[PDB]
Amino acid sequence: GLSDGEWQQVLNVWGKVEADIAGHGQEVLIRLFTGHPETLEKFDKFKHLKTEAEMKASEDLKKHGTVVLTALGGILKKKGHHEAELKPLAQSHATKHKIPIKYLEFISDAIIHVLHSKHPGDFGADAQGAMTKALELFRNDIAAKYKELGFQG
Ligand code: HEM
Repeated sequence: GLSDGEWQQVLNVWGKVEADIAGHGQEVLIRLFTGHPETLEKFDKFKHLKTEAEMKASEDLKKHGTVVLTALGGILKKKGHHEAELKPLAQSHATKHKIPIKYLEFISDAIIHVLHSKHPGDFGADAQGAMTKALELFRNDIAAKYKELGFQG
């Protein structure tokens, strides 16, 4: 996947993320649910949100949003030595949450969108680089385990 240099850039940028996980976790999820309204239907818990406003005005989402960048954070610090921590993840989104690989494709772009909005001007090309190749690795390894289980949908 990536080289040390790129792993550097990845955990450096994770730097920005750790300084405010609930605010970053919140804007990503709000990035997803408004950009792609159908992802919202997957959370019985949030299907009740109708506006952007009502979304920001929600502590539960802020909460959920911290569970996620905390679980990702975990896997990203492994530097691709995540089967351990990803295996458990692959089966729940596959079998119980039932989330399509494209929905994992969307949120990935939303990470990168989100970081440019919040850090416009110090999220450069090399960084953008290595963060994308790490979200791809993550995304491809899930694919791999989603294949294993026939989650064709
Ligand atoms: C991008 C990386 C993601 C990470 C790190 C992640 C992390 C997690 C974790 C740790 C849980 C709780 C434990 C479990 O149930 O496995 C969870 C729950 C869940 N995730 Fe994800 N998730 C990610 C992407 C997604 C996406 C893209 C969607 C939907 C488009 C999604 C939908 C859900 C749902 C529906 C649940 C359970 C709902 C609830 O809390 O009642 N996840 N996620």
